[PDB]
Amino acid sequence: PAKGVIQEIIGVVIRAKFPEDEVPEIYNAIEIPLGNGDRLVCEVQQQLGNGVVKAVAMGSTDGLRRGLEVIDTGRPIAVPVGPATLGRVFNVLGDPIDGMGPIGPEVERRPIHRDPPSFEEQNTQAQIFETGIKVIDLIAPFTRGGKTAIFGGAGVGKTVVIQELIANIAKEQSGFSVFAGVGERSREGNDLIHEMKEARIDENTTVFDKTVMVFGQMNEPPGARLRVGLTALTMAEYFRDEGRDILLFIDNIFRFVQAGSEVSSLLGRMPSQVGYQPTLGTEMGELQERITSTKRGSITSMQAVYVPADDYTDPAPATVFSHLDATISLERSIAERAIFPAVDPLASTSRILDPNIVGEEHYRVAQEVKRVLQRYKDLKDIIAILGMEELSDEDKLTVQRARKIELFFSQPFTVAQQFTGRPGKYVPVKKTVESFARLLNGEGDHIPESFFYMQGDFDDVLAAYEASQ
Amino acid sequence: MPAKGVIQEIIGVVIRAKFPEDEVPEIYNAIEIPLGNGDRLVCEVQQQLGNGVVKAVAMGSTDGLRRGLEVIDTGRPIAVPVGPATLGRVFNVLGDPIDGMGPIGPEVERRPIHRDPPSFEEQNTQAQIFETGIKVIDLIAPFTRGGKTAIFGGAGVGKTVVIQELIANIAKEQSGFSVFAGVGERSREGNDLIHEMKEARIDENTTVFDKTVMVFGQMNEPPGARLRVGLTALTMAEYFRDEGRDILLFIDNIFRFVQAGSEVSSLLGRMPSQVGYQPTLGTEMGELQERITSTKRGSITSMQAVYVPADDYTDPAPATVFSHLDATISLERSIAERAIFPAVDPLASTSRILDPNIVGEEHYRVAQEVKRVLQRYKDLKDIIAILGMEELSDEDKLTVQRARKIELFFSQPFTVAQQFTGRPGKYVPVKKTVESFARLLNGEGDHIPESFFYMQGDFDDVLAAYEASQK
Amino acid sequence: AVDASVTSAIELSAEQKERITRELQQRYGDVHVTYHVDPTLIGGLIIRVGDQVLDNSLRARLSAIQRVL
Amino acid sequence: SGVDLQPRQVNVGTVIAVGDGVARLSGLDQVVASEIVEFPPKAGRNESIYGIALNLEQDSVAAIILGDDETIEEGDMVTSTGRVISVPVGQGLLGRVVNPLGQPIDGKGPIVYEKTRPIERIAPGVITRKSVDTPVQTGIIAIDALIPIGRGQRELIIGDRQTGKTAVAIDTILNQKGQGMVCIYVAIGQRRAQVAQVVGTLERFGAMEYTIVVSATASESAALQYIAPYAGCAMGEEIMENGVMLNGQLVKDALIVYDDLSKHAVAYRQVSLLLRRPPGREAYPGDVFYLHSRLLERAARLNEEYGGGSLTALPVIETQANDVSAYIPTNVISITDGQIYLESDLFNAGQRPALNVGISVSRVGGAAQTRAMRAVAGKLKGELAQFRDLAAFAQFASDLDATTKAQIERGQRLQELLKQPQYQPLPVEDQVAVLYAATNNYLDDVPVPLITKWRDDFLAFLRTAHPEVRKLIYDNRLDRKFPTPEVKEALEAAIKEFKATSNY
Amino acid sequence: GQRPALNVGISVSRVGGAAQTRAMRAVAGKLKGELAQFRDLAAFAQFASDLD
Amino acid sequence: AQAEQERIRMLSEAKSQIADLVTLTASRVLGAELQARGHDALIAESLAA
Amino acid sequence: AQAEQERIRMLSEAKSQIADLVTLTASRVLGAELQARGHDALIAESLAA
Ligand SMILES: Nc1ncnc2c1ncn2[C@@H]1O[C@H](COP(=O)(O)OP(=O)(O)OP(=O)(O)O)[C@@H](O)[C@H]1O
Ligand SMILES: Nc1ncnc2c1ncn2[C@@H]1O[C@H](COP(=O)(O)OP(=O)(O)O)[C@@H](O)[C@H]1O
Ligand SMILES: Nc1ncnc2c1ncn2[C@@H]1O[C@H](COP(=O)(O)OP(=O)(O)O)[C@@H](O)[C@H]1O
Ligand SMILES: [Mg+2]
Ligand SMILES: [Mg+2]
Ligand SMILES: [Mg+2]
Repeated sequence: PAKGVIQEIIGVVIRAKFPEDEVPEIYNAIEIPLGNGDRLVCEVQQQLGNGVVKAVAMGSTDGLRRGLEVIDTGRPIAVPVGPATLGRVFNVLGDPIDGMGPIGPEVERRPIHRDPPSFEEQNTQAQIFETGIKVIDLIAPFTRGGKTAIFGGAGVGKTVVIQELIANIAKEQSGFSVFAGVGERSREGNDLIHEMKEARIDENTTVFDKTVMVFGQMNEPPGARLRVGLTALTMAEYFRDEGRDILLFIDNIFRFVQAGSEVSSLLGRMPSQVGYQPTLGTEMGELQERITSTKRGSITSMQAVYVPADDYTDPAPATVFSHLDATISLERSIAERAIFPAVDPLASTSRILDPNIVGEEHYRVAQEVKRVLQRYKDLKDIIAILGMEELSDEDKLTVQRARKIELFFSQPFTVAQQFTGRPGKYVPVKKTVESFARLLNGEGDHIPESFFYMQGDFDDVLAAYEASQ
Repeated sequence: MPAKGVIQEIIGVVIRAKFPEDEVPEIYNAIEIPLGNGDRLVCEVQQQLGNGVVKAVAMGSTDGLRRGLEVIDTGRPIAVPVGPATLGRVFNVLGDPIDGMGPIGPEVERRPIHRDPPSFEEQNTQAQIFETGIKVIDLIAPFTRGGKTAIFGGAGVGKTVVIQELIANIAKEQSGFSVFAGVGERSREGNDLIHEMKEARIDENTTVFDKTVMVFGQMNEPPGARLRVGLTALTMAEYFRDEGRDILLFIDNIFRFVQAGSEVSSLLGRMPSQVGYQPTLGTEMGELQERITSTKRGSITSMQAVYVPADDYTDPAPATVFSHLDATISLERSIAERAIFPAVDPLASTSRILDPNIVGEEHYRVAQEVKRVLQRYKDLKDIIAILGMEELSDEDKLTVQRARKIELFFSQPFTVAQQFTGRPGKYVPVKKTVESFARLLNGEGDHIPESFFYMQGDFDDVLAAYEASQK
Repeated sequence: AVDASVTSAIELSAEQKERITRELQQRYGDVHVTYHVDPTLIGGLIIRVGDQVLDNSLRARLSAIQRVL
Repeated sequence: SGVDLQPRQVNVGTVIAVGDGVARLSGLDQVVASEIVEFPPKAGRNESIYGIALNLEQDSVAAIILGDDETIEEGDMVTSTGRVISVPVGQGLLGRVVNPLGQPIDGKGPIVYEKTRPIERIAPGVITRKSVDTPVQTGIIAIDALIPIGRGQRELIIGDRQTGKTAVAIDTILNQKGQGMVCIYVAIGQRRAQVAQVVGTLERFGAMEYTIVVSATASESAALQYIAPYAGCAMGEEIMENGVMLNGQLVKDALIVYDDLSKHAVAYRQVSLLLRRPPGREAYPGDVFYLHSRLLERAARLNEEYGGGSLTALPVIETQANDVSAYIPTNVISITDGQIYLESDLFNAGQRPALNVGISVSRVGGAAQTRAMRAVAGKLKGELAQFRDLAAFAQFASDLDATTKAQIERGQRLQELLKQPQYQPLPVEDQVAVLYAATNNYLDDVPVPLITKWRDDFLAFLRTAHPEVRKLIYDNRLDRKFPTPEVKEALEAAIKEFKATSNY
Repeated sequence: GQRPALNVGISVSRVGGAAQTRAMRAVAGKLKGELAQFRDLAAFAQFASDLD
Repeated sequence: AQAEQERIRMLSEAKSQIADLVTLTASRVLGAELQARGHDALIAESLAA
Repeated sequence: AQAEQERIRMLSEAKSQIADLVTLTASRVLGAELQARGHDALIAESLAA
């Protein structure tokens, strides 16, 4: 239907002319036959004039000429939704890539471009979501049905924290999970995430058996990375709308943003700030507002956000920051100091860090830990050149407690046994609060700092110190 | 009506209008767009693009305009009224009275906004000190007659209050008139808090408002209005300069003028300069400042407030004005928070006229010695922060006491500061303030404690307060 | 002229077509007129002269969703 | 059905290019520079999507679309309705969450109204306004004592990404319960869940009896976010000019809070760049200062001739890495009559309101305070300034002398006094009583890490043992000589009695 | 003089630890642990036999 | 109180859906009338404009 | 339960849904003629459900 002709091919952007009365819609999908029986499913973005449209390739577009025919499908990119998508690995277009057979035509296909839930649908109910990580469960607690993100640089442990979260919480879900590997690098993803999700057993069913996986990896051209997040959100919204709880892990939202930036550069838009698209905020709103949990069902989102260089003032993470219920900041300085759960407690916040929601003692302990660390950060310049000896006795005690707290936030992970030769350790939120309260009370002042490195609760530190004696 | 064209394009506050090829408006001409309410929108031409098309800055909302609207060229630049009719009135960039009073009649003289500055041979090199009512301004950074003087500080340091206090002082205790240029004027600072504060009686029935002219290029105005309001006030003051009178001009802010120029240049599609600023920054600043000179006939003497964000004096707005100044008054927030509301820093407040050959030898000696003792105190206060003053001092006690007394004595209650405090204002002549600081510098004030120097006039007021307490 | 169009809901024969074009003597006599069948108008007429449209269609009279909607 | 023969010759154009929410409308002559273009319903579409004809180029109208542009196709007809953007105003907007077009989004039903005010208008004028005299009691002791906000004042709340700007704004809105003020909270670019949480917080404390919410969420078009603050500003103008009945009294005082003008500027930059307008600094359009000022000069305090009403603006700006020298932060700092600086370093150090009093400025000053607060705040400001000066010798220099140690310790007590928990505003009588206790050396014995607790327990004392003292203080908070012997007694007596009965 | 200037503190291998000869990993776990101990004691290598 | 507000919201939604469900009560009737009562040549005379 | 009563009330066509729509169509389409040259069969078949 509505057969047009390719006019221009600039990168992954294809400008195609169509008849005047049969111009494709704004987000319509158009297929280039490409020969060999396999199509290239471009997605329209703009209408330029007398049947002239601009589309994003969603594919290689590296060996196709001008003048090729383009068949307008008349509908946007439709991906399968339902129980048939559980235990399968999909593309940006919803085509399975695993060895299993294709999705049958009887399965409902939904467009990847849907309106976000309205204001009446929003669910503000918040409660603690225990993760087993001390720094996450204390400083920036997770919200069940709330949006949390793990910002970080390049060498910091973003994928390791995502893997540990999956290993800790995906065995007990009371629902389903969706993993959007947007620019995930395809080695630490399906080569590893899918392998470890088929090894974890939940009542004789693997975690992967109740997990949708959609992978717009780094090798893909910008269009696949630009729409794969929306594909995964469309697949998760079906389970959300029917009441099932959803655990959504989107890895490197910044890859989504970067793909959008490259497409906008090829689309001729005028750039903003450091080469970014003018429509950065609206694109971020379009993806992020569909992630929100509603009254029918809840999505507990855990996104990873790459930070270019180490610049947290970059427009992409800055736009991500305001779309979250919990923020975790990973710092290269902490990671280089071998505190590998390198969460910055002063730069990590959470909305449910309230004495009414999480508890009075939890709130008091977290705020006192942050206050001690802020005092340490203020005295860093004093300690750097004068040394510890010039500080007052209270300041010396505060700095020692802060160093012990910094070392104590480090925790051995089950998925990190190859790096640190220690077994994985799970610490409940109550044990985390009690251990940090005991550390702040004065217990452990006689213990040297090195016994707080890569331990569980305070009882593990005490046991190690008594073993050393 | 020399020419009538049609609007071709409306892009924000930029109007492209097509005129007949033999009747194209000039570069700085004013073009009126008649609206369907009996009023008009006056745009200023900026460029002549091709065959009969001119680009103009709106100086108005342009939310009622459509393409093809009639545009009447005025033939000449914006004409603003001049003369006694403008005295005691409040105007805008177009010269239209924005107060509640009636419109200016057609019998008054109207002068174009854009005028060449006085030539080189008309410059009066004779430097003369202009008497301000402020102790620290008189002593540390004296006000030059016919010169351009600036005030630098952060937010809320007291620049606008100081400017209106000089307006009140030089209109009450002196016969000098004043013209005010509210460039980017806040509608709270300009529409109130200066009109009411200029309702201060001069002798019996004339207020400071009746002897001053005000031109408010408000903040909600488009960038062209805020760009040309300074030139409007200059045109209004140049009539009083040409009458032989020594006129006073207060530009309430300079960096807003620079911001308006930058916005106008960005909207016109000019190539950006430096950090996104206008390429004609120096030329625009020179065009504004070079009309404020002392001539043989009269003299425009100006004070211009400049707000430095944080402590950045290298920003284009204060950097482009430094070349045009004869004196700088550096306001500090630290001094303001110490209840010294005229928060002038005696250090880092320079003046070209502070020379013994101009202000006299006694003035120069007193100012230099006051700066020296304050500089010594700048280190001695640190020294006494840990080692108490009574512990050890080789004349350090005396110089610390004198420096504290003089830095409190720099504080002066303002006439316009009665709302903030309630203390009645004080005016000190330039002779009395230097005499008082000379008297306080060497003895004669060592017995009076540092509480009677807080808000006083000359040293006689400090004495009268002391022997009023000891009754 | 070139943009002049007449659009009803029912299909038109030559008689009412020329009757409609006769009415356009108000603008340019026998104006160059194009007709479109457009059965979704639910009665009425749409007259586009230059860049102006008179929307006499009953769908426009019902203003799409009723004022109560 | 009410049609007057329908003879209107509406001007029409055709969409020749629709892109990222921007449509080129081809020949649409005699269109005003900010009209609403209709985009009438077509095949497969039963609704009209309105747009703002911003860019009137030659033989081309570029209009930004207030909604989804996916259903707008090339060749679609558009009609230039003569109306500019207007929003419903009046009593019926109270307690309703609406979009910038005025349509309700809380699902509670249609908005009952009879007046529509245009979102764009000139500021009230020059002779129209009056000096700011009546305070806006935010309930935060630091703001109400050191950076006061008055009715008709534009007070910027500027800070980092998570420092308490929305918390300060919400606490200020909550404190205006019986103060006879209508609050408006414009959410620009905020996520819809955050707006829902804010509305839930306002409903929990009953603040929605007098609050209007005008939210343009991040998923909505940049055209909606662009007109997001101007709508709501129209409602505040109607409240300050015509008045609105509230608790049996005609309130003409409004408090509008633009929760993100940084996001508003981002949306306007997106609009301008999609319209291919020339960029300025940081890719922002040239008229981005003219934008916010046009929004912020409409917050006035009219004199008794024009009604006596007032509109108070509380802009909120988010800085990146505390860079207040950026383009939009400098613009809004220049426009506003005062700034509230919030620091994450102070926020993490226990200073929960995170007020950076050293650089925060209120240009209105004492005129925006009650006379009791003016009496009890001058010494507080001076002592805090002295503490900020000689706080360098407080980390490791411990000997000093008696005077420096006393000044440091008094500053520490006063700073600990300013810490406040969230959603716990203090009445003005409580604040002036606490500040009188602190500034008259009545707290010199109670140690620092109890001061806040002391304050709370003191207020509890004044709420149980001596309510008549609070009533007496509140009754004569406006006299020039506030510490009268009637009020100085039974307050010093109350402080002494509380210090005697409570061990501290 | 450490010509193969491997920064053992920050140089990592996300994979390939399992792709190692068991002999090499068996004899290199102790090497990595003791190099970590040496790096920990590097800050304490400024005392005149105060730690022994 | 929130439950009462939600009940009022549901009443308003029912009132709006009364008109939304009146789409078939009016559109089909108008179409049938235009097919029968309007018939042909029901274009009146646009003499005003 | 309250909305069920409103839905049942709106389910009746001629009671509160067909009469008002027919009157509005008569007033708008033509010169206030409920039937005019038709609409007799569509009076009861307006909803067609
Ligand atoms: N006085 C306070 N005491 C305790 N917590 C506070 C206080 N003020 C703010 N917070 C904390 O701040 C968070 C609420 O968001 P906040 O008001 O800081 O947003 P913001 O600074 O406007 O920025 P954004 O909306 O971009 O995150 C919660 O975690 C809340 O606990
Ligand atoms: N919890 C941890 N324990 C030990 N090492 C870790 C941990 N987290 C991260 N690392 C180190 O970080 C590297 C993995 O970083 P990764 O998270 O993949 O970076 P990215 O942010 O690009 O995903 C590994 O080589 C590992 O040495
Ligand atoms: N002479 C003065 N006496 C008392 N207060 C003053 C004085 N000058 C300035 N202030 C304080 O400064 C504020 C006005 O500052 P303003 O001059 O408008 O700031 P800026 O210097 O940025 O224009 C007033 O609220 C007042 O409290
Ligand atoms: Mg990764
Ligand atoms: Mg000022
Ligand atoms: Mg916020």
